[PDB]
Amino acid sequence: VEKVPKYDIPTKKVDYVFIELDKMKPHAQLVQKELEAFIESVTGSGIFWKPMLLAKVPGEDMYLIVDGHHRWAGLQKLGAKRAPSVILDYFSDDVKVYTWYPAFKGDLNEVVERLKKEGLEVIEDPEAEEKAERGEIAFALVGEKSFAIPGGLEEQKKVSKVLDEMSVEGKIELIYYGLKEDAREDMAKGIDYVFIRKAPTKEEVMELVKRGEVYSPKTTRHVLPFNPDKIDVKLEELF
Ligand SMILES: Nc1ncnc2c1ncn2[C@@H]1O[C@H](COP(=O)(O)OP(=O)(O)O)[C@@H](O)[C@H]1O
Repeated sequence: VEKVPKYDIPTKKVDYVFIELDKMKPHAQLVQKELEAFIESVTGSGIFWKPMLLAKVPGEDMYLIVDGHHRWAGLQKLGAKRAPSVILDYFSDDVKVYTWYPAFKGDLNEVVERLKKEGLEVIEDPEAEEKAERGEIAFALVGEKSFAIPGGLEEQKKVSKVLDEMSVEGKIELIYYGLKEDAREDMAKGIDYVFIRKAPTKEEVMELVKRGEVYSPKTTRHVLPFNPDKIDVKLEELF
C-alpha cells in the first residue's frame, strides 16, 4: 500500500522506442504478486499501454530500468523480446530520486524477534534517525522509542524481507510512505513505527546495476518531470 503527497506531474506525449528486454537492467528485486498482476493484465487485454522508463547506462550498451521492473520481468516470462520504452535524461536536475518510508501500525516486539532472528541488531538509539539519514546505519526504526539497525545494503534487504513476510502474515499494517513527515503526521493521529534509510543517489543506482546488484523493493522512489501519455501497442508486437 502506497501514500504519495499529491504530486501534480504532467502527462506529456513522448513517443516510445522498442528496446530489447535483454538490454534492460533491473535495480530492484521483483515482487511476485506484481509480476503476476501484470501478466494477467497484459494477456487479458492484449494491449501494452504504459511504456518502460529507461536510462542509458554510461559506458555500456544497456539501459537502467527506472520504472518498469514487473512489465520487464513479466514480458520475459511470457517469452516476449522487447518493450516500448521512453528514454529519460536521467541525470537532468529535473529527475529526482527519493526513497520509501515503510511504516507500520502494530506490535514492535514480534518484529524485533523476526529481525533479530535474521542476524540484524536493533540497538536503542535517540540519534538513529540522524545516523540513518547520513547513511551511517541500515535503518532507523522510529516509534514510541528510536532504534538503530546497523549495517549497509545486506542488512537493509533482510529488513525488507522480514517486513514483507509480516505484511503477508497480517501481523502489521504495512504502508510505504512517499515522505516520512506524512508518516509522522499520520503517526500523530495514532502509525506505530516507521523505517528510515538514506535515499539512494542516481549515481549509486547506476553503480549498483553496473555491479550486477539490486536494491530491495520500494527502495527507490523516482519523481520525474513527466508521465508519458498512454500508447497503442499490441502484445503481439513484443515477440
Ligand atoms: N496491459 C498493460 N500494459 C502495460 N502496462 C501494464 C498493463 N497492465 C498493468 N500495467 C502496469 O505494469 C506496472 C507494473 O509495475 P512496474 O512499474 O513494471 O514495476 P515497478 O514500478 O516496481 O518498476 C504497473 O504500472 C501497471 O499499471
